Amino acid sequence: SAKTVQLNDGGLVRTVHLPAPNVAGLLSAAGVPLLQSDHVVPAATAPIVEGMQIQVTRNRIKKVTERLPLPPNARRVEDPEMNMSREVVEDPGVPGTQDVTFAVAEVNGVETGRLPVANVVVTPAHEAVVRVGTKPGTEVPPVIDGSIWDAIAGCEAGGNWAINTGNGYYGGVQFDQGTWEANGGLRYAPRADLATREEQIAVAEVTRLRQGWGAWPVCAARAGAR
Repeated sequence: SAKTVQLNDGGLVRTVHLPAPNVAGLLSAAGVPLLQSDHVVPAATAPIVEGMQIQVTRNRIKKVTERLPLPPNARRVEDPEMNMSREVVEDPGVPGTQDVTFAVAEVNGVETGRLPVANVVVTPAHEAVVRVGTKPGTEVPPVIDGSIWDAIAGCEAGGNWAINTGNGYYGGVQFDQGTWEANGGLRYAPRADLATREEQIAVAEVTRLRQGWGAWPVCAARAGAR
């Protein structure tokens, strides 16, 4: 029957008159029982003695629900008039609205971390239309090396793959027109510089495989390239 008990609960001091066999019991009776990762000093099974301090930390996870935007699903449509390296958002759709449940981590009633864990759609989004390039012959293989390709760019064009300074050479790896053409560039763009970095590297790797890195004499050196 120990009516002098002071309970620092997650910061909030409070005085308590309830009877119980141990501290957990005491917190149960004040209807603030120890849950989840809650801890306390003295121990949870400790006897109640008079004028006693009881310090509890609340460490919990909590379901919270929020009404957020629901992004539209992308419907793809083919455009064989445009390169496969290009994708365009032709109709962006209409965002809908969802109920996102987050697991929220809280200590002493203050949030410390969250993660989204589920979603029910309330108002459905209307589709978006994404128009993708399908021009035959415009496949682009994956870039292999790169820090090297980017260094020869770094070296030869200051990094600007769309470079048309005015001289004789074009693009990031400084193609001439003859060699850009001989080795297949024209499927991608009339000039090295009107094509994307990845398109350029594809057409360059054809030179590189014939001669190796030595078609960029200064710049394959400055890069550190065999």
